[PDB]
Amino acid sequence: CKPKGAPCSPLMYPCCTGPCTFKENENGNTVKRC
Repeated sequence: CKPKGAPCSPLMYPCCTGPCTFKENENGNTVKRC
């Protein structure tokens, strides 16, 4: 799994944090990206 601070992907990279956030920099920026 991707921990917070690590780059997740919307579909194919489940996070060990809540939702896969800021995964794509085009959505804003890749801050925690998980």
